[PDB]
Amino acid sequence: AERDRALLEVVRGNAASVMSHGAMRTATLEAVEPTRAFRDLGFDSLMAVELRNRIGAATGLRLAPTLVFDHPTPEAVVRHLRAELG
Amino acid sequence: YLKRATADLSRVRRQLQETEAASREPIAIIGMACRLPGGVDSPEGLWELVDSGTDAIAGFPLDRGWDVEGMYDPDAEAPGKTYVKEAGFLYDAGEFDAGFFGISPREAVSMDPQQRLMLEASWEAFERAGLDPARQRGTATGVFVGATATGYVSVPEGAEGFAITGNMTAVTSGRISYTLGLQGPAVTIDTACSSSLVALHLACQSLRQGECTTALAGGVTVMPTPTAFTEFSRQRGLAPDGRCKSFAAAADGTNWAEGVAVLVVERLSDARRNGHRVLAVVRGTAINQDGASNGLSAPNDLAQERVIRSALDNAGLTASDVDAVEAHGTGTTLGDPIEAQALLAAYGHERPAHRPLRVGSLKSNIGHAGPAAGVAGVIKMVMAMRHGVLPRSLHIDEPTPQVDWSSGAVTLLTEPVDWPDSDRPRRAGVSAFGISGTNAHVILEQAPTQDPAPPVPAAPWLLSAKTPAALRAQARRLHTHLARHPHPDPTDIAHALATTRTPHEHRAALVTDDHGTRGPALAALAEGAPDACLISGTALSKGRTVFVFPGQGSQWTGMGRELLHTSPEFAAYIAECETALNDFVDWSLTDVLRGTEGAPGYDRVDVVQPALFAVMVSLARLWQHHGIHPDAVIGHSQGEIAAAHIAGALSLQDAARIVALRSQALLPLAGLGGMTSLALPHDQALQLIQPWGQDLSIASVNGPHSTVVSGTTHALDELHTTCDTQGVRARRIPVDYASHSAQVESIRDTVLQAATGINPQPTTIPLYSTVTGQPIDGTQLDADYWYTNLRHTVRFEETTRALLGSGHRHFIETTAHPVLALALEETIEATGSDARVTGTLRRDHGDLTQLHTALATAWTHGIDVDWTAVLGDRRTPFELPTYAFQRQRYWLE
Repeated sequence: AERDRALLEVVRGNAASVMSHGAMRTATLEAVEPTRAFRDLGFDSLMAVELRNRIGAATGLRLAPTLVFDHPTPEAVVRHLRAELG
Repeated sequence: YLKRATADLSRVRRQLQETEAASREPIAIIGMACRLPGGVDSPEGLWELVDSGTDAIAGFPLDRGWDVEGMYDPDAEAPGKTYVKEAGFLYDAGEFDAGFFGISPREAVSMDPQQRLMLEASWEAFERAGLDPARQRGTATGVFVGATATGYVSVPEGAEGFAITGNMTAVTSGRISYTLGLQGPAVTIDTACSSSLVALHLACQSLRQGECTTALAGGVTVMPTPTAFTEFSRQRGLAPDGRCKSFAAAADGTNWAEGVAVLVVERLSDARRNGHRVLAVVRGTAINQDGASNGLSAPNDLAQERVIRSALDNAGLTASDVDAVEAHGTGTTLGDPIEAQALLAAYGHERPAHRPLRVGSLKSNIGHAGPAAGVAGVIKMVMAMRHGVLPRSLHIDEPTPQVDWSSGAVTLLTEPVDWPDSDRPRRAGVSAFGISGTNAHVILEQAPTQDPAPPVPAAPWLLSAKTPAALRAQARRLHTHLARHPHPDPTDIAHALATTRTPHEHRAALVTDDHGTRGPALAALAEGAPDACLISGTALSKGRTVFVFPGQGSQWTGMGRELLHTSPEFAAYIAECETALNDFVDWSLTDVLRGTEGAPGYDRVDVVQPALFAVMVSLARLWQHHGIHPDAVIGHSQGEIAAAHIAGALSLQDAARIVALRSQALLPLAGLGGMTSLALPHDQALQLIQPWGQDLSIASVNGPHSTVVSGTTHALDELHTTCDTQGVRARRIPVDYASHSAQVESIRDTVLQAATGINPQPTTIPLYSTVTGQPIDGTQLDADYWYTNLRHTVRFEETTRALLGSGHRHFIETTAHPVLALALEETIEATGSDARVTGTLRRDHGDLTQLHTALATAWTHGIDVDWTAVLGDRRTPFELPTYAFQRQRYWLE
């Protein structure tokens, strides 16, 4: 049951990493809402695909490239990974 | 006349001298590995043991089924018993990473730990030599091992076949050659306690005769049963307290030890040529026999003097040139006086009294490691020479009164002594004698002292392992190793990690040009956490590579600018493209890319298409320079001209001519039309545009839900209003021409003229045509082909499905910015393939950081990269930790 908190850390950790390329890498995860849309955190198409690749490598699953737009929040992404894993 | 005769003699004399010197060429020790009693798992661990003066003798192991309690009896004549209670052991002798070497858990249990210890030690020794053990596959690398059968099999179900080869003494050497695909001879030597030193002598001779380019020389001893203690204590050859008191008055026997000790050797001239770090040189070596001694098991002082004088002659040295001897020094009342006498006669007479030969023995710390003892002693002396200290020899209460110590200048190392580097090189002898009478003596010499690199920005730091847990331990061990280092050059570390270590399945790369970013990223990799500069992935076992050459959309003001200054290869390919375009164009490619005053910008079709052609060709050539050779190439519209050139169908002049003149042919159609991307599948996009007939065309089909439409200004404006009404997403492409529409019929003659005189050749890399959707013969890319390319639909999705259907799993878009990557990811999704897509540069990221991020990402997926082309041929060698073996206990009960 608590596995959703561990799955959220995989999503949050990799989202923070995609946001941390370049000059500003003073980003943190714990404070932002799990129901915050990735579009609101400044995610463009390349950032969305990079986040799919990072989550896919961490979980070992072949996710669709539109993952971030199909599941718009870290919360919605967690229940999609939970469905694909078990 | 006599000048020619004298000149011939001067040449022949020099050739005779250098041929004779080559027959006694010094042999470089370039790597070492060992596991010895007292926690030793490395040459530095062994150094710490002798520098601290530690005694590693301890109680018998309690996890080997031995009757440790019942086997003790002080009476030497008690049958099956031993008066020895302590000895030198590898209490982790059964720990082995079976999976790493593709050995099943059941084969590992029935496998003799001597073979297992030799496999990990051999891997580590090649790594410490700066040699990627996998790059030794197919090389003339010899394996010379001293070892004996020690009765490990005194067996699990379905592994008796494995137990046969798993316990054959010959396979202790042979399995190394098999596992690493080494092609030189693998010999197992048995000359009892001199085995590994005889093995080193043979490896040296094999190298001197040109039989080998490199060789492994070593030995191994594991005592799975307590037999050596019960048998030799009956002969009263063992010390009751378990200590080998080398050359002491209190000496009362020797004692057994377990161990593995290996060296990687190579001719000194080859180490210097290959840029390997020389740890020490085996200058002279010799082996002989006791002959007619006072008994088969008895040592002979005259034979020991003769083997020392043979080793000195082989080295071209005299006794006074040697500062110390790492003696055989078993601690027996019989052997010790005889060895000291031979040392006093062979070494102690033609030298200053105030510079005596200093004598010690590693057996005083860990015991007698039998076959492995000789090479263990050379590791000790190599570390002594590198640390500049001659360590103490333990348990010397008094020098043995059985020796006339006043008869020669030979002194025992009762306390450590500094070994000065000034004046001449440090030199030491190493001895190993055996019960069968075969003696060995080797003369080591200090590494010669006769042995400016600018950095490469954002040099990738590569790490890999056979499992994710092993990759975390790789990162953790590297992080610890770098903390115990003041200021290591990051490019030197990057070069060592990429050129001296094996690329395993689970991969990671740290790409950054900032300070203080790599350390934290290693700790994140070590703990399983992500990091911005940390790229991770599993290498695809199999997969063919495709270079994708898009058409419109990848340009940016500034593309190529940074690379022109920081990459002399890219600048050279751009210079070739410029020479090729000059005859067909009024502007300068370099001036256009730099945005020089008076030069045209990408707002003109006749300058952006030939500039994009030059960038894509130069980026493809740059990927090939870095070792990435594609198995296929695919192009979109004008992009096919760059793809056909990289495929070998078009020469650079012919391809420059087509792109320059065909884009100039488009100019009369400016303003008469455009192109718009619809988020619709091909069939629905076609249904949507039927009302406009010939005024609209399906210009391209790039993905399952991505169609581009082209046509007249009027029909596109009407289509856009229809899109607004129906809710079909449409984005106008910022072009002033309707390519792939009926409008290009009005310029057909001028477009056919663009390719006049071209001589299309067959391809050396298959060209998957987006005009036909299949591979095409290079000889078919004539003028009508280039008109059809511009007039008709770009079948990019269909051609992508043909590439996926023929085993293509890596797609590299060789562009200034990725424009067909989303469409590729979309078709790959629909097909259900395990394919990968990576770009080269992004808009505003045309530097080496981005290029190296792309190269590292591709490597991470399994693309082979020539890291020498990326990081430079040679750097100052940086020693790294050895493989983080993930061991488990495998012991027959």
